[PDB]
Amino acid sequence: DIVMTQTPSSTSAAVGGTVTITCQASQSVANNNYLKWYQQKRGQPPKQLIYSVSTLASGVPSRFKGSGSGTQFTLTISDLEADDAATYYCSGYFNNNIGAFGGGTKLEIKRTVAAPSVFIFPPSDEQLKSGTASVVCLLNNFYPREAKVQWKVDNALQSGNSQESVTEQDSKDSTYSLSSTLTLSKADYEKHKVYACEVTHQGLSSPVTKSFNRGE
Amino acid sequence: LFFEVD
Amino acid sequence: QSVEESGGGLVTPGTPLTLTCTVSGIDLSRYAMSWVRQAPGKGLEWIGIFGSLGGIFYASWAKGRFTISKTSPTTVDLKITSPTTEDTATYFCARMPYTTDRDFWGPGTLVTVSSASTKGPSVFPLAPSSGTAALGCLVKDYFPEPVTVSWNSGALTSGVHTFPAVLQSSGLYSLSSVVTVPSSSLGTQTYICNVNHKPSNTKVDKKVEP
Repeated sequence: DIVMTQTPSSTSAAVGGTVTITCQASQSVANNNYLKWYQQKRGQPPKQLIYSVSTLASGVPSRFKGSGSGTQFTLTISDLEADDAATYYCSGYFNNNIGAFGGGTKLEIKRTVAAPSVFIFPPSDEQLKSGTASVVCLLNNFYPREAKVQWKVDNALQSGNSQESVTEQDSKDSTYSLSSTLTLSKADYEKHKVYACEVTHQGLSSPVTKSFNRGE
Repeated sequence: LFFEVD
Repeated sequence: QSVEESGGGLVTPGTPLTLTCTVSGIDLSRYAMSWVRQAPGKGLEWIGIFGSLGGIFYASWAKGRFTISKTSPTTVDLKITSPTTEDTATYFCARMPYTTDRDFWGPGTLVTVSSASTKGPSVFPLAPSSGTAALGCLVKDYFPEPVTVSWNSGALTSGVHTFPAVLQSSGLYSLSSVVTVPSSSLGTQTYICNVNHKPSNTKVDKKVEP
């Protein structure tokens, strides 16, 4: 069928830099100019950037530029800002009355290293009443995204009973946030005393530990 | 070429 | 100039499902409407379009699986004939011109195709214990997605981080929403998280306190 190959799948660049996204269609777009560039962020619909291959959409900064032939198209983003962290899509229409999208390109904005602020939350009494115990560890506003979060109960390394969830990259400070939840039953929870979340990150000289004693 | 899409 | 989808939610595999797209300030006698979808964490996918002159066009893979129609001068339908598991996705209705900037998308509606039953969440407080303090809300064991979480009925917005949901080994979803505030503010103001899970018609307001 009709294919739009968008490269790169993902890329990174610093504020003020430049990124170049390429879209390659298997055949020429309709009227040689049915081609639009979109920017999409988590939980939102896409927001237009370029139409007619090269025309700047109203209200879009001029640092977004579109170019191309009839089958290969280029989106160039200059003078990168924090707000540009998103996933970008090419959208095309074809003479057989068919629309298509490129696979998308995820752009991460680079910034200076930011160490996380760590918090530990013991389970609530309301949850313990229900027979389950979830211990939550919060890494707040850090960069880069890579982090090692390990659980230690009575100083025994846990494995396979925790789960991590990560935010999108923040559009203001280009940081990420992460939650690591240790999931136990109330029984297994009451088997132990010391609960510790250990965080290793490029921003920390040595691993930070946040802990509590059950029932203190 | 006319289309029902713009 | 706005667009809104409706009719999303949980549907059983094989049960027909019709979504409705309602526009306001958009002239459907002169402009076309498109149906797009996006599975969680994946790219946009073109489903079809109802054209300005009544032409109806579908992706090659979508013919038979979908029916697009205009039901009124301001509404366009997308009927999924026999939903399957792979049809789970956020569905967008969009005024998406390729050669103009009069581009308007609806917020999207999540369609989950599954035989499991809907379950409202349990909301538990992540309280701050002994400069900066953190608190939150554990939104545990619900199905299907999604839930919405606000803080102080929308008045609290700075430093809020609502993490994406994780599918549990039980087949239910769990999510957390946290916020950071100055430690001085803990005794001074109330902190309430407003969770809404529409598929189960659950609405919970939870006070989180030390």
